Amino acid sequence: PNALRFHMAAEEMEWFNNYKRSLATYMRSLGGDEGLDITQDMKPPKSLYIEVRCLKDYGEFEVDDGTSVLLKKNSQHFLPRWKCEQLIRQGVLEHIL
Amino acid sequence: LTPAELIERLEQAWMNEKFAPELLESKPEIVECVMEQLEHMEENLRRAKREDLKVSIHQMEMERIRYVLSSYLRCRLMKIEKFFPHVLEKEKTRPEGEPSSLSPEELAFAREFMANTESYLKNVALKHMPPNLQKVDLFRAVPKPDLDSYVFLRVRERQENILVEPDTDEQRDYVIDLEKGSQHLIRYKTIAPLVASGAVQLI
Amino acid sequence: MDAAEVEFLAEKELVTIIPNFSLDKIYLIGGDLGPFNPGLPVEVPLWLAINLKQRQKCRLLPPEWMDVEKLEKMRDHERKEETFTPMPSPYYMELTKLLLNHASDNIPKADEIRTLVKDMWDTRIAKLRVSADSFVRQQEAHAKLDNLTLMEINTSGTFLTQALNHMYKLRTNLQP
Amino acid sequence: QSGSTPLHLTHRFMVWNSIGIIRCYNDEQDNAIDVEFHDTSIHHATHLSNTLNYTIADLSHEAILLACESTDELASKLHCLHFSSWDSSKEWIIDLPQNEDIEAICLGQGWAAAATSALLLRLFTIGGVQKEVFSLAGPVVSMAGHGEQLFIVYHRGTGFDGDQCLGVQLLELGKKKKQILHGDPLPLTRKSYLAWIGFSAEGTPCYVDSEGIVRMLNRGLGNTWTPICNTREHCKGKSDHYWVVGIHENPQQLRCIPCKGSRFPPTLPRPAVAILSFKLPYCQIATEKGQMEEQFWRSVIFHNHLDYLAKNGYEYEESTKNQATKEQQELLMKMLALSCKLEREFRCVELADLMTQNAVNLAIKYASRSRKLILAQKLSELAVEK
Amino acid sequence: MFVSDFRKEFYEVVQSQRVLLFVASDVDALCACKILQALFQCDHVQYTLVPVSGWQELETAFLEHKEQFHYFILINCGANVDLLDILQPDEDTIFFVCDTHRPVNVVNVYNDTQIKLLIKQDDDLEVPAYEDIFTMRRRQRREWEARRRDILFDYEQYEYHGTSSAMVMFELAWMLSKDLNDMLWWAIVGLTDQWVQDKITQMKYVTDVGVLQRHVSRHNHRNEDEENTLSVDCTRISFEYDLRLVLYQHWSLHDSLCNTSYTAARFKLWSVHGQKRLQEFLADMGLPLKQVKQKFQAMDISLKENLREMIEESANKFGMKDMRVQTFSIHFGFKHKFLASDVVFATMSLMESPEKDGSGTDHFIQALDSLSRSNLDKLYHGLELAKKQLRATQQTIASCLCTNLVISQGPFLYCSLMEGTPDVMLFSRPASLSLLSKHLLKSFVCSTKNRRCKLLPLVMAAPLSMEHGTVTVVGIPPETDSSDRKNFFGRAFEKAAESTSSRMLHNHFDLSVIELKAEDRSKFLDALISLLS
Repeated sequence: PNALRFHMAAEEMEWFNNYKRSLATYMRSLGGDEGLDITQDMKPPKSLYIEVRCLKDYGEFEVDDGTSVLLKKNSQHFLPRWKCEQLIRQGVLEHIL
Repeated sequence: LTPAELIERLEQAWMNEKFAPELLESKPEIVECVMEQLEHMEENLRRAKREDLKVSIHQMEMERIRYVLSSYLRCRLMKIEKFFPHVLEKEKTRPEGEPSSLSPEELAFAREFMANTESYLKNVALKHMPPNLQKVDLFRAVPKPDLDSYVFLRVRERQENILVEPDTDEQRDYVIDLEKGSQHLIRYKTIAPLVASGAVQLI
Repeated sequence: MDAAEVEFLAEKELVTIIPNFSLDKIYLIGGDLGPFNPGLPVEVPLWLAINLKQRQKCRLLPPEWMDVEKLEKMRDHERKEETFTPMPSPYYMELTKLLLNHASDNIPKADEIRTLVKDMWDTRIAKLRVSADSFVRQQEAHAKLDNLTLMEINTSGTFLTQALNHMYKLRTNLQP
Repeated sequence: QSGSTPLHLTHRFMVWNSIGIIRCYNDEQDNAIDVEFHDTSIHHATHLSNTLNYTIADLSHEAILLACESTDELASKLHCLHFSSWDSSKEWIIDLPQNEDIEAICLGQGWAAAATSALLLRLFTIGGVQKEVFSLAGPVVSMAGHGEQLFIVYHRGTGFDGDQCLGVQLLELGKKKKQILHGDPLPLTRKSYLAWIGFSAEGTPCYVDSEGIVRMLNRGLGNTWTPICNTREHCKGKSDHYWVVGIHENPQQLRCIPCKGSRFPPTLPRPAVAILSFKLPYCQIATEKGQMEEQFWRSVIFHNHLDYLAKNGYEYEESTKNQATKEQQELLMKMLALSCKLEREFRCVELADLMTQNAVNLAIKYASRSRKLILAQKLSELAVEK
Repeated sequence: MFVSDFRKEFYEVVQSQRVLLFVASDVDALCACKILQALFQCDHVQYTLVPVSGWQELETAFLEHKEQFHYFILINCGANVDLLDILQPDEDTIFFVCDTHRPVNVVNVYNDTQIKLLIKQDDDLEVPAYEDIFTMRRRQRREWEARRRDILFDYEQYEYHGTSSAMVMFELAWMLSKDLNDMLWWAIVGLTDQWVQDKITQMKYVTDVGVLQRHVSRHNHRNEDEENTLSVDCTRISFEYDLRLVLYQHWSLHDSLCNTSYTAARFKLWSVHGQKRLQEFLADMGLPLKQVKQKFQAMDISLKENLREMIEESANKFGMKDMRVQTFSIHFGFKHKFLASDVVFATMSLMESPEKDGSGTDHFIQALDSLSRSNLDKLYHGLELAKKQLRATQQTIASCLCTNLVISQGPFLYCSLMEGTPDVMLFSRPASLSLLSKHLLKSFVCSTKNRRCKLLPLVMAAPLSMEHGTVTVVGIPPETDSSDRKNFFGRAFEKAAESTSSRMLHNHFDLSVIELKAEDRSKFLDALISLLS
């Protein structure tokens, strides 16, 4: 977020971008085609689907191909766990129950 | 060989990597085989209809496997980033026939990290220093893995005449034997060949 | 290692269920399961058994060690012995929580069983406290642990090894 | 009623079969009947207030059948709840004449039967058309129905010194109507009484006595009664009993509930079904010879249903018959090879008599390759004879 | 169209597809919603839940999601309007309607392709036939047109309510063979709300309690012997013939008698002479005043065990013939016990909370969450809100009577609140305002001796927004015990407003509550008085 980039020096931004490029290269090479994003599955899995509540007015969110849902505040959805996981970490959604 | 045993070997490597205070030796065979298993099973579920019960059971199995693989790889990457000059120099020194601690992709990542970090420090502060102080040695500045750490373990094969050294006065040295299926608390430095050989498990 | 990960390991233990439907034999990476027939028992791992129970698709049967008569004798023997006694399952605590939360409707005398298992946890933890203190007072160098489970190790273990690292460093320092 | 537990119990099983379970609750909370299906997809669980005080019940794929005795005011009533109908009015009730009480009931494919204290048997369609009435030879004991088959057991006379005197009547209610067993005597273990009666899922009549001896109708042997299991071998204590729920010829399974200290289980905690294997009481069964004989004849008996289905025009996967025949040939071949190596070459020809022509050709090749040429010659004579 | 088979027609059609839920805000809708979520979660159905409080929000929400979903579900709204005309859907969007309001709009009855009503066939419906709506030829056509107007005016005459939506949802749960013990409680809470808000006649309520009482017995016996209670970890639902007082187990006996609407009216407790009458009642029972002022949980156990008989006997002697009611209660753990009504007042108070603690949806969210056993602390919080709500209501009624605000206009009684006076903010919303007005009318009719006053409807007005210059207006049917709960103020307000050319807006789902500009109120009242005549 731009609010947080305000504190970094120019050379620090250079370092951060180099690190992202290299790390993304490693993950893409792990195996199969286009590898494995190891920055996910941070907790051991209990179920396929979870119920999530939106904390902020946010734009359109794409679920599969042309299908999308609108993240208006206090709307509530039932979705597969692996699509929601990063938005929960950043603070957009809440895992209820 | 059979898939059940392959999964068991992955889950063994996971726990050894958690508690050992160094970067243990690499396992390229396991990673390649587990990855192709996931690719194959994905295509098999893709070809069938998605409404059925057994399909959901298969998907749950895949999530449990993928979590262990991801967790294991994240931990190895922490240890590479933390001790970069030491793992690089050790691999540069390695004699023929002994296994490497790094897979080729891990080594590539390590080399990139080393170059990037040195460049940042040189550009931000060291070029402005007096001419006699513009060089620094990261091999000296970065700490080393602490092999005297204490660990819990469980033994899978019997072992005999293991020497324990309290303090470091020879008058207190003594030996013990590790019976099948027992559990012990001891310094990592004494048992390090047993972990590499597969005689014991860290718990 | 967190309690969540220790539980993740405990979920591999096998349990018996009675299905209320029918399905063929299914092949998994970890093994072959089934066939499933209505009203007849089959063995499955605990992560699958809990999931089918939640979705109203089966009935759980208590493991043969979950019995008041058996657990009373085990508690008394544990209190009497000077060391750690061997246990009915390596993951007794985790299995107790999962089954009694979801499957109380199928397991008789559940609220008796909770108290009996709680007593064993209370005894064994006390023994571990005494052992840690004795390890440091006597400046010992090695110890043996034949009947501790992984949850019990993981609860208190990190503190002990962290303290022993520092102590070993203090006593050696006069001879670099 | 077969597969039920005694009346004096406030909580009891009215019927437990391979379809489901019917419970009777006569409690201060509620006097009601509860119906449950083993396969949840069949129909949803159903609860009925037992105001009429039904005492006898039955369950099929098609309907639930309930019955009560007369009181000083009520007729004995027959209540049918035909859930499988495509029409909407899915129940009916029939009231019996005065002083006539229902004594046993059973369900079959599209029809129902009830035996009464008039020593009469009444028949009904599943939708409650009255079908034809006839008279019984003596006081009925129990009944069972499967497809077009009606299986009845009754008191045949006065038994003595602990023996019950029981007779069996078996009818086929197809387009052509036939009587198979004409009130014939029913075999029993000495001083026993009848414990369970029914059919295999494959539609063979079967029954069990109080000594835990399972007997099945041997259609391959002139409709005689062959024992196929003795549960007392698995009565690890003498107070053990096996309360039978159902029989399957393919897979070979006896489905029963183990009961310790009682001949039957309590309603709660819910008992769990145990599976037992079938075992004909053959002699010298420690020998591989006796084992192969027992396996062979056990296989033969369980495949009788395919022949019965064929006689009735009903179909089955013929690969089952081919496989069973092949297993039987392999068992005969192993017994023949064993007999040959025992030099009981006469016994080899006796076994080959039971083989198919192709199996006799293979036996000729085996005997020739074993260089038992007299045996190969005798087997060739048999092959020429067939 | 009316759906004929819930399992085949509704459930198996939607089970394949993505669905969007529109939900009204009352306890009946909340319970029906909870049941439906729990069925969807077993079968891994994906859904989205959107709450709405009136027509503006519903129209806006539909326009936002029109392209994304083809299957919509509406809980407690839409049965009494032309959905196709108002919403303007595409050719193949499908709507499932589940709603207690009556009468059903004839367009929804005779659409055969796109509007599907989950309304139960056995409710009290009677409808005109299709052909009655849809040179000599001119004379014949004019006569038929006159007949159309004639029959439609008889049809549109009154509002009323059908079977609770929560009970309709519970039938689907049983036939799918998935009826957990929780769903039986949500069905019970949903039915009790219609009785507390007085939307159904007494006879229907007793009948429906008779229906749910059987399922309680089935669910107990499903796994139950007589050796012991299965566990104190478990929960149980029981039928109870209990006292009417609100909410007597969570505060003192004296507080309940002061704050219950019925006894407060009967003893006239806004007057100091009424307090003397109350003391005479307690003296007849022989309850020490120290016991009566203590919390019910801390009363002497010797008195607690026999209280209901004492109160009924004394009440019967005093002429209060109706102190007992048929109801249910739930018990779990060692010390959690609630009557079916305590849950209703707690949930209602959480939902209609007066404080502007952010957007109104936040209150809705808290109300919905509190219905699960894992969120029990919220239920205990909601009870504390309810206590304050009841007290505010009673002192408002006393102020209204003593200041003599209730005035006869002839064919109806008229009353209005004014700014700054006690607790007026709490009565700004239609839910709280309508319930207050009902209690006020009961108090007035029990108070007065004038026979011509005791059989009248009442019209009440309250400040909505003084910066918009707006007032909310509500009308109540006449108060009698055996009334059918049918009321005529919908068409009366519409005709009077149109004849007046009033600046007004119709927004809430009930047709008896509207919004008016303040300056128009005089001529609008004149039109109503002259129209009712």
